[PDB]
Amino acid sequence: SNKRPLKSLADMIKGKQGRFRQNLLGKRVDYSGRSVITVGPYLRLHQCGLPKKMALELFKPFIYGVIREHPVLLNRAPTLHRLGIQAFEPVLIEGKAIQLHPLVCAAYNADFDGDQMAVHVPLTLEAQLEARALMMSTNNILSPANGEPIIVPSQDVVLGLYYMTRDCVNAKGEGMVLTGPKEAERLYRSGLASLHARVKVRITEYEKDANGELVAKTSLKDTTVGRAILWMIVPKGLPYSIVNQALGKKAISKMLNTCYRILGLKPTVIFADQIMYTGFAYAARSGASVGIDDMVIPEKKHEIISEAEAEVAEIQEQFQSGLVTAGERYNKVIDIWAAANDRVSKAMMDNLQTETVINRDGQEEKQVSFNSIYMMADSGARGSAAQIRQLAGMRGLMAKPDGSIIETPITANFREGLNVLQYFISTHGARKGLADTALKTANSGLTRRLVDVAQDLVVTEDDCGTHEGIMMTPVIEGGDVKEPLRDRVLGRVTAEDVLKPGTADILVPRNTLLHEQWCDLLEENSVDAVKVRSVVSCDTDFGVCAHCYGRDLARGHIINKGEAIGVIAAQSIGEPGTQLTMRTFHIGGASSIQVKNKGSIKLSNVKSVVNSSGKLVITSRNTELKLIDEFGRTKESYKVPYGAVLGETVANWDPHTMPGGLPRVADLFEARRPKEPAILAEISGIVSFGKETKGKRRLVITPVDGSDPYEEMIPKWRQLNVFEGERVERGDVISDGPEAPHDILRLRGVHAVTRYIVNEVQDVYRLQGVKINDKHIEVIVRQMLRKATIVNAGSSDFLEGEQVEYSRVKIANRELEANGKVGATYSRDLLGITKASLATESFISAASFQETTRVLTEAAVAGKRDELRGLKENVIVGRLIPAGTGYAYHQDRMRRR
Amino acid sequence: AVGRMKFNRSLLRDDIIDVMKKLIDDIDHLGNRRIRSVGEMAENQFRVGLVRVERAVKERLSLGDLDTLMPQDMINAKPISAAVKEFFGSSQLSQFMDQNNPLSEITHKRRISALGPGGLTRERAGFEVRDVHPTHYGRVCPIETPEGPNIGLINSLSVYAQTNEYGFLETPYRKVTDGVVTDEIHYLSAIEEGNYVIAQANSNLDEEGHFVEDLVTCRSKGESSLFSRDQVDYMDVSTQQVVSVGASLIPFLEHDDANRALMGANMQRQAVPTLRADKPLVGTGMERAVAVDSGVTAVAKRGGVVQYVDASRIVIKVNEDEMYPGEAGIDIYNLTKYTRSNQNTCINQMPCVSLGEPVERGDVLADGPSTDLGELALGQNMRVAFMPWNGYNFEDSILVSERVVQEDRFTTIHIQELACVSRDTKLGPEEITADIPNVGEAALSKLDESGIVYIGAEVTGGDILVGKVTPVKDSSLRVPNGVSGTVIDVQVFTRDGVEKDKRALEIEEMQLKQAKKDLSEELQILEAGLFSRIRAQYDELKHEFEKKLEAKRRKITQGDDLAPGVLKIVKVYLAVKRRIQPGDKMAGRHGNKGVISKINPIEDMPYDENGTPVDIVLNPLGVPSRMNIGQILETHLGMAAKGIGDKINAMLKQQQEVAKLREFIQRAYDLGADVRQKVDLSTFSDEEVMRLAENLRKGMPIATPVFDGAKEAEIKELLKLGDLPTSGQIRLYDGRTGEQFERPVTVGYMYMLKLNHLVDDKMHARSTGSYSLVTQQPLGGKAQFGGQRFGEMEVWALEAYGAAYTLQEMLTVKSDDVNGRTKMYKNIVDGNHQMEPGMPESFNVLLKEIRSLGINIELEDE
Amino acid sequence: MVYSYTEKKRIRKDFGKRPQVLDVPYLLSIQLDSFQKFIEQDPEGQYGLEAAFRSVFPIQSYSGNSELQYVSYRLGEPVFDVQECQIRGVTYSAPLRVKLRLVIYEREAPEGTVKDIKEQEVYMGEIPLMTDNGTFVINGTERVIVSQLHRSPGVFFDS
DNA sequence: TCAGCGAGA
RNA sequence: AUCGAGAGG
DNA sequence: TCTCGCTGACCTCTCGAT
Ligand SMILES: [N]C1=NC(=O)[N-]2=C([N]1)N([C]1O[C]([C]OP([O])(=O)OP([O])(=O)OP([O])([O])=O)[C]([O])[C]1[O])[C]=[C]2
Ligand SMILES: [Mg+2]
Ligand SMILES: [Zn+2]
Repeated sequence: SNKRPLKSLADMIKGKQGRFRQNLLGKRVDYSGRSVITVGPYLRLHQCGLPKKMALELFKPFIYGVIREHPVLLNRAPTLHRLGIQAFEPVLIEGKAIQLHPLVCAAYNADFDGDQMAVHVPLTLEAQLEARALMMSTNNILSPANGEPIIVPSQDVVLGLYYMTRDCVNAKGEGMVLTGPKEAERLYRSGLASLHARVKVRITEYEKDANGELVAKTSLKDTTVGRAILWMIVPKGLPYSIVNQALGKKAISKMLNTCYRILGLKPTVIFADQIMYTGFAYAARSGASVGIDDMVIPEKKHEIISEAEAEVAEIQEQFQSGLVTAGERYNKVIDIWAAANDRVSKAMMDNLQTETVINRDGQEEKQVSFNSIYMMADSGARGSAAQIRQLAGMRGLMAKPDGSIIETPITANFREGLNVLQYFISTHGARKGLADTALKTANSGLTRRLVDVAQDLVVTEDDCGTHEGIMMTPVIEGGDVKEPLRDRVLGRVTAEDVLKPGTADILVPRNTLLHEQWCDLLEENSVDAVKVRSVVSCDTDFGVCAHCYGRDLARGHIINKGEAIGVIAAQSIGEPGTQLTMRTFHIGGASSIQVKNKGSIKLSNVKSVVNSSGKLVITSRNTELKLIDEFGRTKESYKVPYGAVLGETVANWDPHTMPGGLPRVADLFEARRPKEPAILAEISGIVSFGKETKGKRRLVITPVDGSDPYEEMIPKWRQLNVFEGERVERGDVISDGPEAPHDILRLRGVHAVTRYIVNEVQDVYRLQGVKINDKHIEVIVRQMLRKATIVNAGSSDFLEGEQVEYSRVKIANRELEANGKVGATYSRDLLGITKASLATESFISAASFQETTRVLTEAAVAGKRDELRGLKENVIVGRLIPAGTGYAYHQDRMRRR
Repeated sequence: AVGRMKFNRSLLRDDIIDVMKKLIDDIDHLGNRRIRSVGEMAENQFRVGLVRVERAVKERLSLGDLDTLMPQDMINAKPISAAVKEFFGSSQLSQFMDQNNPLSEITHKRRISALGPGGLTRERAGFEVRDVHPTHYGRVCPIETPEGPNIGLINSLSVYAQTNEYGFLETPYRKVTDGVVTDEIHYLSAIEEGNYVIAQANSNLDEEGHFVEDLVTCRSKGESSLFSRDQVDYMDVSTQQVVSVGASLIPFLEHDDANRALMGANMQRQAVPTLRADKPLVGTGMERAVAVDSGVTAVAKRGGVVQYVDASRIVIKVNEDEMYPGEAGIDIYNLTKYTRSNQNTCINQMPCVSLGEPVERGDVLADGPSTDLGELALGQNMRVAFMPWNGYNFEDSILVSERVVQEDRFTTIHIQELACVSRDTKLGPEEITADIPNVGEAALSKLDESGIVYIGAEVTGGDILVGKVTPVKDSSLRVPNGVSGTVIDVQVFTRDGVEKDKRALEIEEMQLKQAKKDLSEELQILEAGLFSRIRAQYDELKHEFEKKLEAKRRKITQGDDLAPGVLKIVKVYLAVKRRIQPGDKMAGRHGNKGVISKINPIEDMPYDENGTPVDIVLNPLGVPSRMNIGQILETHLGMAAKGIGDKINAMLKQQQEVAKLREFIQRAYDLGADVRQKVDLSTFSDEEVMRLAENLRKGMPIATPVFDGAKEAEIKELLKLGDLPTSGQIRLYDGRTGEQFERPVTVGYMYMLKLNHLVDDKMHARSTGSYSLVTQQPLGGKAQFGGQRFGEMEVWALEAYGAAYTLQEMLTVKSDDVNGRTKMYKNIVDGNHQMEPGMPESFNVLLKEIRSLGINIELEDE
Repeated sequence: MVYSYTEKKRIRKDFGKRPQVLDVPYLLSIQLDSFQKFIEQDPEGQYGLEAAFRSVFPIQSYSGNSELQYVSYRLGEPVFDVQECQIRGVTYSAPLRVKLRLVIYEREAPEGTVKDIKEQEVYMGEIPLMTDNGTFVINGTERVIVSQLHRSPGVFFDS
């Protein structure tokens, strides 16, 4: 009778609304509340504002027979990562709303918006103990994705710190010598000295000795009144240079990181509380305000607009000149308008920075302007450069109805009025921005696949004893070192003894965790490349070990046994896409190589042809360009296109004519196969190049030192150009194309395929400004490489070529070698995260994930048995997970009696 | 017919052949989609009912009869009535109206949906349908769309948009002939306007109508390009032609990004009417149209002189020219008073006219909710200071002065309807009498002798409104919990054949007597004029009056068509006033929004040199991160308007001659670079000028049409006229210390709205309660008093933490372990808390469901 | 610049620059026009209940020479007005009174004239009425039926 | 809807 | 309970 | 090698009708 089809028996087991995903993986719970969240600036990190109306009900059985002795868990709706649930000690407040600490707002993505959070009460004693020891906001100083602190001053606090620590020329009280920070505070409160007055103060600072003791150093330092006042809350053991500068968001983040590294946990939380209090107080005292006059419209825009309009008019030469094809015209118009947009943004920023000309004691000096928009910009509290240039420059280009960009520019900012046509154009960008958070968030929510493919991994032993590792090198693609060698190696063990430049001297012995001091020692040496112990080349079966993993990023020190590294890695990788797609509407819907230092031209992997003129024209498709200075080779990596011809300009080409983000990340994680790649199979050294009558040119590659040759078929149409590429390495490029991860694995190796996947994912993540540690991607790749085909098993029980767990094959080979048997040979198989998750031994996990009917049919016909050893199985059957606190219980269960 | 016309036009015109010929040789375009309104859908449902009736008639008449076949027995009205009843009440397009404010009703009535029967599906729809199209210009608002999955699919009609005979949206354009714009208007559809080139509204024109600029910006073929005067064929009729009604209410819309304009247009619809409607100081000029067309305000049907004024009713004495020959000459306008809304808000009409005041046709006589003198008033003008204040406006939060709470500027009345239904039961277990078993003396005395509560009584939680006992456990209707209020209305419903108890007869007859007295008074008010005219057919008039009174009494006493199985229904209306507190969502018209975090004492708020504190403190960091500069511009313009109003009020406080007030108000109205409005005070009389100045003493309202609003120079001039700084920023002093803030702070009056997102409606906390049947899990709603869902992502978070015992207790002890729950509650209450988790009942449900599929799944012991 | 008495009490200061040549139309004109087309008498069978009746009114047996017809229709006065419909919790509807007609012809004699014609007026269900504000009252709740954006009937060629 | 996936032709 | 229509995050 | 089904695409609240 109803229009919708009837729900059958299988419909109640499979799907999002099925039994698994709606009642076993996620349940509704008692002792839970919810209300709107408001800001409490008086709260400490371990505190939150819990209304008495809730506390009367949530603690009702406790009341029958309490707030301070029993913590509560606060929870925001998305919960993109672990810090979306934290434990606080509640203080009873009047009203209905919940008071949330301002610092944990970034960790929760919380906002005083109408936003709501849930409350949960740990009932059992063990639940309270684990809440206090693990989920407390004080224990969550550092982010799990990367070692950066997750609690950070923002908005009002950043503006207050930036107002205090900034200086002004000829401010009241300039040039006076002060006996300490207290005198500076006294002159500020008395009104005798300004907060930006450049004074000379006597500062006593402490620095840790060799044994760790604190020794004081007293000296007179050129500073300001605000910095001197701020120095009073800085704990003992930090240099004065941290506050002797205009503090932005990055400066405060670095200061908090330094405090955590030098002092520890409790000093860091105390320092964060003091910084928040001081920032709020001095942002209130500053009286910062935004006005229509604060946005200054430069006179350069009125000419740059005309220049760009004339440029595009000349570029489209009345459609009679030719080459007005839609591909070329659109690209050149977009390039011209982007050039105009960046020129106007630079012009307005330059007008705003030195808008203030200040009269000194008889001098008309120029200093950085105290404009409100500018002070909100460089402080980094809130407000990107794109938004500011939209306000005071132009809007620029907008998102097309399609994925492309509008041809027509807005050519107007928001301080000035917009035409109805321009506003109609910007409505397209508005629709795209809201549609990204409305629909594209499903693509991010990748996260579930990553969680399920990797949820089985738990750190199980201290160390393998292995020696394998991966090369770590800096990234200099963009003309600067985007990822220094310290960022890659920090907090990870060393597989091989790092040797000092030269020989017989080792800076870092192997099997030592490279913490901040070891990284500084490595940076003392001019150059260093370290082979780092990794998780993909981990000898542990059924898990990973602490040494091959590295350091617990959230806790700083080395990771302990029992930590679910797979879930943490999956959450860390999955969050940035989800968070960035949501923040798309914040924006509003909006040819040569030049080296830093001149020198002689060097090249790497380059094949070129001599042009008719003296210039050199590149012929190879993949060519890299690196310059050498008068002192050494310049540290950049650049890509030279096929048609390119060669502060010195060393390359020239036309990007227009040749003579995705999360989709790309998913393609890498699903082990997609590109159509083009064709690379050498086995190292031979001789290519026969025999003549074959068949249309597809046939390649026979025969070894110099081996009798058995290899023959391959190379279609001429599919692969137009074929090189020699002999015996350099099995996997050498024979035809031009994007390399396939499966072939790259099979030919080069596990380490090489891991490096390829990690680099290709991190390029996409870095393009958007996201910073995630590489060990998470390495964990995910390790989950990708779990199946092997046992070719030529011999004495093993495997029959012909069948997919088998790599751990089982390795254990069988070890047992056979103990008994003297030859063992089974195998080839590692690369499986996408979906297929690898569906191919797990347990059928309950596969049924819960996806393909429920098919998985159940396979398990039923095959008579499979599930041992319930992973996290998801024990969650479903409602027992303790084999991780964290329950890891000891699960190990006791495995050891049995 | 429209389909045949489209088929002929597409092929430039055997029918199947022509389609194949052109196939061998954009759907989102408006020319491919037409509008289907309520009338056509009702006609289609009538067609469905009528074809069902026709099938029934054919089946009945297939037998054939000589003289025994008649129209009556052949047809039956049941299928048609069933079909129409299903359409009006169960159709997807038949929606519960949004009744938060007049603007919400206007937007709902002007709403256009691409979904519905014979339409698209939100999950199947792609990006092409959801995106703006060049044909949306002037027909569908590009700004106002839902923020959820319904984006792009649910759309709002533009201000000037119509529908032609064929159902295609069309827009008005000014015909341009020989280079001069002509006042004649031609409505053009998308396919019709595609051929023509259309000039823009922002095109300067001379006195004769010629375009000022040599080259005029235009559009053609879906693209905008510069054009000369000769080629121009049409011009936009207004600058509001593109935006909808809701989006046109935003002042300075061209200074906002379309995202924040969308947010403001949506949040204008959740604004709750307050105790006093306060006009927007800065507006657009569309408030009057919205208020009049919404129908919430009583509008004089005929022009006349007011004869009687009252809170509940207004009487108009119609003019001699406007009376019908048979008409007595009296128009009575009864006013809605404290009635519940669809969204549980209050509907109130208050007269805005005085006795003896002349009235013409179309004048507003009473002000509906969120209306002030015929102008839509969705919020209150508030003095805002854009500056951080100790982190109490930290992250988009809002700090509110205690004077706002004291003056009840944002206090709202919310009416809650509770119903008590008595059903028929064998052996008479259920009772409805006042006497109930095990009832407190105070609770019994609270209810009347009829068992119902008295009108006007104050009721708190756990108090019975209507007395009832059933077996006999008390089935009395009572307020659920927490909710408190006063009984403003009680309605008792009984069927014609339903037995009426004497006490229930007493209550129902009291209500009916009140209604009959009201009706008799209303009839006698009109009959008095006719009787007086007869004094200057008395028996006939008396007989007609008696007949009308008897008919009204019969209509009042007519039994209601109660549902089968129930005897009487008693409805109790509770009205309570909600005062703002920390946790209430506040927002403006430019996309800005926030939650009150603290109620700050009046002395602690920042104050000016004159000692006047600010009402609202807003973080300035939320302005440049977003792209809502319109809020800053509106703040400056509101400051200037309040300065003008303050000057007028100052001249009113000390007695000033009417000449000075006339001169100042004329100067204020004449200010502006070039304004079409020409207010001439020389035409007005002295009393009219005094009344205007009295209305302007709280601030002169300002109208800024979208894409045609006030320039910055005009705002600066208005600030100058009010003796205020042109920068819009003033020196503020800290209330707690008296120390001047180191930088000037912009201060002005911004129109703030209170949204229907109160914290008391949202605050919830459950310890334990009812559990579902199929799965022994807590319920899933605040109304059902259920727990919060602990989704899979939260389980992932606990797994990442390694919190094994917390996750185990949340999976089993807090849900699905019936024995575990039962033992845990005793353990927690006793104070020695220990849990023994077991198998969740959901796992057993899964096992049973899998076994019912034919697959044997078991629990292997070892 | 204020002529109405309501606007004369308080004139809003207008900063607009562009002259207004076409006044804002009635905001709810679409609902009123649609329901007026649906309800009002149509001399031709193009729109409304008239067009609806001309579709399936001629219900008769196959080749029986006895068909059912009608002459016109009329909508009666509603029993209750909007306010007491909302109070009572009942639909605000108007009874539909339709005058039907039936014709009887000679059996197996098509050439012969019609034996008799029977016309009579019959009540046919309740049709809900829309108030002056463009809304409907259904079961005591005030409802709005929004317009639908659907593809125009005809032929289109898309890939 | 829109993809991607292997397995029949 | 389910479905439809909305809304907030 | 290429069609061809089969698979996939967080939390909360309000209302009424079945
Ligand atoms: N899973 C999921 N699907 C969704 O569709 N949406 C989600 N979550 N949110 C949550 O709410 C935050 C943004 O909401 P908003 O209104 O506060 O926007 P905003 O930019 O952060 O601040 P503002 O409104 O002041 O401009 C966002 O992170 C997320 O947690 C909102 C929509
Ligand atoms: Mg928010
Ligand atoms: Zn290891």
